[PDB]
Amino acid sequence: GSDLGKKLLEAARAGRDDEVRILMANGADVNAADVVGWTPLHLAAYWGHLEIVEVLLKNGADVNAYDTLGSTPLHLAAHFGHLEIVEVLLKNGADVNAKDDNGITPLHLAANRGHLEIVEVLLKYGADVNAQDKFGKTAFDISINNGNEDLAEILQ
Amino acid sequence: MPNFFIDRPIFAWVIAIIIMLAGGLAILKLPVAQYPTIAPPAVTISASYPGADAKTVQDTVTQVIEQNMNGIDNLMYMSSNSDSTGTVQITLTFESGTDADIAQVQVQNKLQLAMPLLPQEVQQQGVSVEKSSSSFLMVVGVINTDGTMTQEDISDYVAANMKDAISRTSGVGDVQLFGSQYAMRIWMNPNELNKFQLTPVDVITAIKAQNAQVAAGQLGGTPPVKGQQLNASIIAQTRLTSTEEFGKILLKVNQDGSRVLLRDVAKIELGGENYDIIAEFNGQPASGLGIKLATGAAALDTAAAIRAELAKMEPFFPSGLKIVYPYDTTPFVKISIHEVVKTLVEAIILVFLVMYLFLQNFRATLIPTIAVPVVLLGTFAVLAAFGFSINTLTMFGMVLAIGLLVDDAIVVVENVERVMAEEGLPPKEATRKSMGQIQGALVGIAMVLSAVFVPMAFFGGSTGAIYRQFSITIVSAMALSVLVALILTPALCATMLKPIAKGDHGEGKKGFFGWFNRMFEKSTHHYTDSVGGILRSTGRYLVLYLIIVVGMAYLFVRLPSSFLPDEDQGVFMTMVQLPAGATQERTQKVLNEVTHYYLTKEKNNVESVFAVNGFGFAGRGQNTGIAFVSLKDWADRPGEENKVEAITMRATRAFSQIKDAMVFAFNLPAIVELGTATGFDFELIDQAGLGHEKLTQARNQLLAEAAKHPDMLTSVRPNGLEDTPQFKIDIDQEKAQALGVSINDINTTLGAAWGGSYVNDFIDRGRVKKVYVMSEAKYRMLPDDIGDWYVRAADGQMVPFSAFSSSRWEYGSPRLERYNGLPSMEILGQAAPGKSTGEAMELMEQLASKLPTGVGYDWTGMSYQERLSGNQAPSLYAISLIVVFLCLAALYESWSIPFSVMLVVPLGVIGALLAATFRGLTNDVYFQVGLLTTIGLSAKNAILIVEFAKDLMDKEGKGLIEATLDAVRMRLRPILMTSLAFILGVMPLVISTGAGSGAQNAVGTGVMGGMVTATVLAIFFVPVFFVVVRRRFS
Amino acid sequence: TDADIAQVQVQNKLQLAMPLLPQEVQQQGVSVEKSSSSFLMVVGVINTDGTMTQEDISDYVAANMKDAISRTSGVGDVQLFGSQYAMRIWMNPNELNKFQLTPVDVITAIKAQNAQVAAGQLGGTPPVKGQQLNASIIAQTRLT
Amino acid sequence: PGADAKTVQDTVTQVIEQNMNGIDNLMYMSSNSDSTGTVQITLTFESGTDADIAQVQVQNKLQLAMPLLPQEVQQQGVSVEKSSSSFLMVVGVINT
Amino acid sequence: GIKLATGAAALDTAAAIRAELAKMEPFFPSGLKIVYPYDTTPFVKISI
Amino acid sequence: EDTPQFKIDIDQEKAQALGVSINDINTTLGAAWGGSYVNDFIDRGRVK
Amino acid sequence: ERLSGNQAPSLYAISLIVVFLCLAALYESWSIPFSVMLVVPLGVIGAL
Amino acid sequence: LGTATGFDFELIDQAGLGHEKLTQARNQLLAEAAKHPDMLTSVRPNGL
Ligand SMILES: CCCCCCCCCCCCCCCCCCCC(=O)O[C@H](COC(=O)CCCCCCCCCCCCCC)COP(=O)(O)OCCN
Ligand SMILES: CCCCCCCCCCCCCCCCCCCC(=O)O[C@H](COC(=O)CCCCCCCCCCCCCC)COP(=O)(O)OCCN
Ligand SMILES: CC(=O)O[C@H]1C[C@@]2(C)[C@@H](C[C@@H](O)[C@H]3[C@@]4(C)CC[C@@H](O)[C@@H](C)[C@@H]4CC[C@@]32C)/C1=C(\CCC=C(C)C)C(=O)O
Ligand SMILES: CCCCCCCCCCCCO[C@@H]1O[C@H](CO)[C@@H](O[C@H]2O[C@H](CO)[C@@H](O)[C@H](O)[C@H]2O)[C@H](O)[C@H]1O
Ligand SMILES: CCCCCCCCCCCCO[C@@H]1O[C@H](CO)[C@@H](O[C@H]2O[C@H](CO)[C@@H](O)[C@H](O)[C@H]2O)[C@H](O)[C@H]1O
Ligand SMILES: CCCCCCCCCCCCO[C@@H]1O[C@H](CO)[C@@H](O[C@H]2O[C@H](CO)[C@@H](O)[C@H](O)[C@H]2O)[C@H](O)[C@H]1O
Ligand SMILES: CCCCCCCCCCCCO[C@@H]1O[C@H](CO)[C@@H](O[C@H]2O[C@H](CO)[C@@H](O)[C@H](O)[C@H]2O)[C@H](O)[C@H]1O
Ligand SMILES: CCCCCCCCCCCCO[C@@H]1O[C@H](CO)[C@@H](O[C@H]2O[C@H](CO)[C@@H](O)[C@H](O)[C@H]2O)[C@H](O)[C@H]1O
Ligand SMILES: CCCCCCCCCC(=O)OC[C@H](CO)OC(=O)CCCCCCCCC
Ligand SMILES: CCCCCCCCCC[N+](C)(C)[O-]
Ligand SMILES: CCCCCCCCCC[N+](C)(C)[O-]
Ligand SMILES: CCCCCCCCCCCC
Ligand SMILES: CCCCCCCCCC
Ligand SMILES: CCCCCCCC
Ligand SMILES: CCCCCCCC
Ligand SMILES: [Cl-]
Repeated sequence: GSDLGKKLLEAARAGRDDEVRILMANGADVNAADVVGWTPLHLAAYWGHLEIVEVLLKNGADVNAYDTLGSTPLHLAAHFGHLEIVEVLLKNGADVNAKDDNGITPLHLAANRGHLEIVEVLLKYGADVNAQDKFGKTAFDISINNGNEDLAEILQ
Repeated sequence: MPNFFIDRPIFAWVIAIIIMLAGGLAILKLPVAQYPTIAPPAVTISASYPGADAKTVQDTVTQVIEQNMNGIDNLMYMSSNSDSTGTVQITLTFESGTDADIAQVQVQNKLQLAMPLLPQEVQQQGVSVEKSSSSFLMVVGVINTDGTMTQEDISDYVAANMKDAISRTSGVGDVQLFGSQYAMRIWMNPNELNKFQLTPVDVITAIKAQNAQVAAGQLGGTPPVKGQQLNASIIAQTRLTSTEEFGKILLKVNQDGSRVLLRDVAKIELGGENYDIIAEFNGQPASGLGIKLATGAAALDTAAAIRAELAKMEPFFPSGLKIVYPYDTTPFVKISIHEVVKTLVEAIILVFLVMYLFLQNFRATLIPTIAVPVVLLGTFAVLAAFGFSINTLTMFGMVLAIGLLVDDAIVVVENVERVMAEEGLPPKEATRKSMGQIQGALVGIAMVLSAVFVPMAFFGGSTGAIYRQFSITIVSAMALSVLVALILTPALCATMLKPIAKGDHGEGKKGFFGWFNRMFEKSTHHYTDSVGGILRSTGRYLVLYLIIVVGMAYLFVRLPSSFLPDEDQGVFMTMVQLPAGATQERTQKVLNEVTHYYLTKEKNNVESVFAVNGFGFAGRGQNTGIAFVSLKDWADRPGEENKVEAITMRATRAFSQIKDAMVFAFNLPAIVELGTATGFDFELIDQAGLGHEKLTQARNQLLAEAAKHPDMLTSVRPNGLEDTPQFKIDIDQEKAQALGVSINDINTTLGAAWGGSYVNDFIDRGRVKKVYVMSEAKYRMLPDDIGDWYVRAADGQMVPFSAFSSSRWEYGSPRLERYNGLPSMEILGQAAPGKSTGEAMELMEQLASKLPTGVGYDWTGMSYQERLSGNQAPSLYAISLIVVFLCLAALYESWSIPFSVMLVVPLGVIGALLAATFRGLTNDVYFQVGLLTTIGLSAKNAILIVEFAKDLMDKEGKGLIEATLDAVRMRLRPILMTSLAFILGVMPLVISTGAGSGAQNAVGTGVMGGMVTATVLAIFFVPVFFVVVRRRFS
Repeated sequence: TDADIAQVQVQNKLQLAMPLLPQEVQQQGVSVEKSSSSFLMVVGVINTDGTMTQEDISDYVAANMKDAISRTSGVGDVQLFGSQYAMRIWMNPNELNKFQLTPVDVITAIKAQNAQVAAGQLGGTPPVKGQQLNASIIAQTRLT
Repeated sequence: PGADAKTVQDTVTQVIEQNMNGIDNLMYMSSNSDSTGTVQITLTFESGTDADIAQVQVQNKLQLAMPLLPQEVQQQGVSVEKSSSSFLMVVGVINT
Repeated sequence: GIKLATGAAALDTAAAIRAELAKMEPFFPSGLKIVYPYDTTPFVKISI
Repeated sequence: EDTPQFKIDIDQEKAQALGVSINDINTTLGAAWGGSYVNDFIDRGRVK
Repeated sequence: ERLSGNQAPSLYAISLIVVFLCLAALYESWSIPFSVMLVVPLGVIGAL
Repeated sequence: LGTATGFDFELIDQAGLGHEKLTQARNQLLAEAAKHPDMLTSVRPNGL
């Protein structure tokens, strides 16, 4: 859309903290998005850049912004094992039970890549362990099929 | 040997005749090209996996081929790309001097044995192994002006009617179609398919069954029943030939009785094989033919033959079809040759005038006018013998040698004319004494100049191949000139020159020539008095010399170096680069603005714009394209403001306004075959299975570190593409098995519809062409369309993709690079202004050693070539000086006197550096070879001065100063005669503004400037060198 | 005899025989080499910290060293003293019989579910007018 | 296998022939396509041509065409080798 | 086990193998080490 | 000289109606009239 | 056969000139060559 | 070159006798070779 919006999308992805800091000062659109519907918070959460996640939230970024397939920044952070960002997003009011268009929660994704710390954090902030995707599959169902014993203990 | 041919002038004439015919024959049947083979032999393996992402192609094709490239001889390195257009390119670069044909068959043989390990779809498409020798003679564009034909329609016409006849034309080695011949396109509709309970699997099964070649047999075939009257072949089913026939393909018979045909579930048309590229010529649909010379062919003859064949194709073209010539090297080569032939003829005319001005009889002026052509013709015979071509490098090699050729002719005749005047001897005896004074020196000069030029041929790689063109041309011309100077010119001098009575210096003559003789005789006495004064105060001139040597050393460092000067070639190109994820239509809108600018704002200059949507050099994709701007003739574009230099800078400035598109114009490099060749070429390598993302992070770390040293490194960036959003879709195996849907039906349905599928071949108007099934655009655009595709289960129920699939956005590479079998990322960049590329490389190596564990690096291309060419440099420079010294030591029978000659070198080089710096030029190859011919001719002048001085001391028992003053007095006229002719000879090259003037300027200015100082300084400094050296030793 | 031409002539004939060979023999890769019978040198590789087994070292050499030595000019043939790793599915017939399955079912499943699928693109050419999205479609990829 | 001269010529002979452009020292190229499905394309080269390099250049050019051929033609194999037209001798064998 | 290609230079190919091995050593896992338990080339160098 | 050819036209619609696959038709016609190479066998030590 | 007959004129031409120039160089003459080369037809007519 | 005094002999099946018959023929040749220690030494098969 806007000129600085594109530059914030690029800078958030690349993790250029000092450029984001300047763009926040010059009123760059925190709710600018890709063709796929990824905000700078999505890109920062995906590529694991912690500083920028915190900065964007202070500048009134939508913590529960969803892409064209219904995925929130918490989905990306929980899926790609960014524990610090998962905690930060949850403190700024991230929907822990948010479903994408497939009914896949951040818990499902975290369980699938087997991130033990992140599953516990999501559960602490009240993650629905019994939540099913479009195939009726829980995080527990993912853990037994993946053969993760340590994970299967926590989700019972 | 001169004494032999003075008594035998007929023998001398025969040798001249044999040299003339041998050379004349060579000029008829020598190959003519713009440039010779310079780049080392490289073989390129190429393949297409239709509808494949970069990773799929890499992990099923690229790695399997790379793993099998063993037991191939003389491989330097191997690099590959795997991209999201379903394409892989593996380039194997070989040692210089490798047989390219042997290299190609060895690569192709290892691929053949690897073919069974590749996917069916890739085996079916085929894997092309070809010599990566990209050097087009011309690009013939074919367009449609009356809007009746699409680009696909034009491409197919050119394939069927034009391409093969051009391939068969004389001197045409390779022909490349810019587009595809027709393909039978089945454009499937998922709504129509679901209504009749069908899938792409059913369409592919039906097309294979009903478009095929069925083998039958024979009536009355052997072994027969004895008494059989007839033997005939049985013809069964053969391939389909029409869109109508593909329309009538039966998919199923319904229970009610009605038939479901292929035309009921798909639009059927002849289209292109792929729609990645949209070629347009001034907004109109276009195709074309990229044509290359066959080895040993003539550029001018071939180009004429191509036009003659296109001419007799004119009458059969459909209405609106036209031929155009957006790129043609032949006009440029046509001028390159003519402008050199003009210099060689003018140079002979100038010698005639200068020879007449001083010697003032027509009989003397003929002797060089004969001898120089005889040597130049002879040179062509020796080029032909060494298997060389007539090209830009070999041609300017002769122009740089014309100073050395002219001197050999002048020196010999002048010295006979002098000896006749001073001692009163008749021509035959005077020639015999004259040759006695210089024959030893001329043979000495031949050895010295060989030592200067021959080592230049032994540089390795691309740069060494360019230097070898000048080396063999100059050494050959110079060597023949000496053979001719000892055989022919003596003979001519002894039989053609008129006697001169003792003391007759033409002072008694009247008019202009009388005035000139008395003027020049004064100036000679002024000169000898002046040297007398210089030889009293030698100490001062050694201090003035060290200022010249320091002045040289400064300019040598301050003057920025290049390879070859950019030329107004009549063409240039504009790169259009939209952001990653941008569509074909968005790119077309930018190219249309670019095409509009050039035909509007540069309507006087620009003839045509060839807009190509979907092909950038950085990588293929919808978000990139290039416009190839063809200009009007050099004559119609007057002044520097209407050249490629000026238009480039205006276009770049103009297009910098455009948002959401990086657009800029730039001129073609002199040798397109060699590439750009400036700065360095770095390869960052994953040596420990880190993966794409960890190599990305390591690359970004190296790029960020490079940006912190702008004093050393400038424009340090990746050559590759960046990760893009890609649509990850997960097929649920459990759900598929539950509903009774096979994975092979799911993956075929997804691939065939969304990616396309090459089914089999059909025959269109007696020409075999491919059949593709693919979804009609409407139903393969967005994630929502995935749900509209149905797959039949075992029980006969139709299941949508939504039932057994989930999808999400994630990032992946649209172009995966590899170097020597390991994953890599190519980084380009150049040394910052003032620093050398050697320093830049040394820093990049240091920065690289502080990257994460398991990340290695290597140098490729120009950097691989330059890093091993730099190793040779010092040893070749050393051998040259050592051999020059040893040749002069043998000539003079002295270990010290050599230094008197060898001290002349800086006197030529200073004026060359002043002229180059003043005119705003570079230290390029033309300048560098120009320095050697300047140093050679100044060294030659110095050798004859020292020879005459030493012989007067040795034979006539004269004093040091007496002999030196007498020597330089005798050598003043011939030095000034050669210098006057040769400086006027290269004057047009200096001022030249027209086509190929960048090369002519690079040649002339470094010679004219070098010759003005080499002449003016040497006539005063050489006597100083001789006296100071002779005093210091013995 | 020019061994380059001898190799070219032998392989031209082998290529007529190639398609008549069993599919299993083709898929192991047939090799044509022009080398001495005798070894120039043996390059051994050990682990001084005993952190890697015989199998681990052989895989490292096969996957990180061999191919570059094999491509080096003058190297006619390279014998790995050991084996590169493969994914070993070690079948149990007691448990196969239990679920009414055979090695044929195992092989079919590995082909179905260890696949690298070419799935085309969103907004692929030729596109509809006014298309803004262009992205690769990633379906199944090789197991790791 | 099983194809008539006309089908074989259109699908194999022309496909190969149109890829045989710009081979060094090529004097002329004769070829025939017949009812048994056989193609023979003889390229004759200038006197003093290295027959081994000729073979190599022809093989390299053919393998560009190879995948454009029908897959039954590919599965039979395509031989590129030096040829001669005349019989040196006929060795006869009989039972007595 | 490395065998010379037909007609290949023994010492020059051995030098090239050692150069290519030298490029790999820096990126070895901990403990891994090249040893030369059989080489016919050192005899050629010392005897010459 | 040009030879007479016996052109057989298989009606696939009529074949599908009677419930016979065109693969079985093609192989029957081909095998019977032209002959069909199935596989190799061993004749006294030699593959034929 | 076509080639053999096309190139013969050139072969005779260059052969005569080479024999001429070789005689001129050997005997330091133009008159001894011209005197000799006039004999060629006396021989050629006998062959024909 | 060889092993100074060594020889490399090939026993050929010329008439499709088969492996067993060629094995018997080999054993017959090895038996007879053993009964001339004065002339032949270490005559053994290279095979398995
Ligand atoms: C691997 C590359 C090899 C390249 C080789 C190049 C081709 C070489 C061809 C072979 C030529 C060899 C000739 C040898 C014969 C000369 C020695 C005999 C001299 C002799 O007794 O004859 C007298 C000439 O002697 C004299 O007075 C001396 C004159 C000698 C004449 C030599 C003629 C050679 C002509 C060849 C053509 C030119 C080729 C280019 C170099 C006749 O004397 P007279 O009293 O009858 O006449 C008036 C004399 N003033
Ligand atoms: C396949 C197609 C290819 C076709 C190519 C054709 C190439 C051309 C062939 C070669 C041509 C030969 C030309 C010879 C010209 C000779 C002129 C006759 C002069 C003459 O008879 O006088 C002589 C004296 O000459 C003297 O005193 C000598 C003075 C020096 C001679 C000057 C003239 C030479 C000019 C040559 C230039 C030719 C350029 C052609 C490219 C007498 O001799 P004598 O024996 O009676 O005297 C002995 C007395 N005691
Ligand atoms: C008179 C003049 O100007 O030079 C003309 C004259 C020219 C130098 C010709 C090129 C070439 O045949 C020359 C050779 C060596 C050709 C072979 C022999 O038969 C020679 C006896 C002949 C003498 C001069 C000639 C006939 C010229 C050219 C080059 C032609 C090519 C282009 C692309 C313009 C030229 O015009 O530039
Ligand atoms: C005597 C003065 C000194 C000599 C200086 C020579 C200048 C440099 C010459 C450069 C080469 C000229 O270019 C050369 O001649 C002509 C160009 O139309 C072409 O000539 C071509 O066509 C003519 C047509 O009659 C044929 O006779 C000839 O067999 C054929 O090769 C050559 O293919 C080309 O290679
Ligand atoms: C003292 C004067 C100098 C006399 C030198 C006499 C040497 C003359 C050459 C002798 C014959 C051998 O040299 C022969 O020359 C012809 C052209 O003339 C070359 O002819 C060929 O050159 C190149 C390279 O091969 C081919 O691409 C081209 O198709 C063809 O013209 C031959 O490649 C070469 O073998
Ligand atoms: C000035 C711009 C041009 C620069 C390019 C030319 C550089 C080379 C200089 C050549 C001209 C030298 O000119 C020449 O110099 C010498 C001394 O140096 C003079 O010699 C005179 O002065 C010297 C002083 O030491 C006396 O020893 C000598 O007896 C006397 O005659 C000559 O009378 C003069 O003609
Ligand atoms: C009368 C005329 C005589 C002309 C003489 C012409 C001779 C020129 C050819 C010989 C030089 C070419 O051979 C050259 O050898 C040197 C070493 O000796 C090599 O140089 C190599 O070894 C030297 C050792 O001194 C190293 O410092 C250098 O890093 C390395 O590149 C070059 O790679 C090679 O190009
Ligand atoms: C004692 C020292 C003297 C040494 C002198 C040596 C001279 C050698 C001369 C070699 C001339 C080159 O030989 C060259 O061959 C070719 C054949 O391919 C001939 O080519 C000729 O025949 C073909 C027939 O197809 C014609 O199409 C062509 O137009 C015609 O010119 C040339 O006419 C001839 O000039
Ligand atoms: C009379 C003595 C002359 C010796 C100098 C010539 C040395 C040439 C060596 C050589 O082959 O180099 C080729 C090279 C191309 O890469 O040519 C060049 O780059 C020109 C080098 C400049 C001249 C050298 C002297 C500098 C001032 C002292
Ligand atoms: C191989 C080096 C040759 C150097 C050049 C020799 C010239 C010799 C001329 C001098 N002379 C013999 C007349 O005294
Ligand atoms: C007149 C001297 C001819 C020298 C020709 C070049 C010699 C081969 C060197 C090739 N190369 C530099 C690649 O090693
Ligand atoms: C390789 C260079 C050789 C140079 C030889 C110079 C020897 C000079 C000695 C003279 C002593 C008077
Ligand atoms: C290369 C060293 C120069 C030596 C000069 C010797 C002069 C002769 C001795 C008096
Ligand atoms: C003193 C005799 C010289 C002979 C030279 C011959 C050159 C072809
Ligand atoms: C005062 C300097 C005079 C030099 C004149 C020489 C001209 C060649
Ligand atoms: Cl006169």
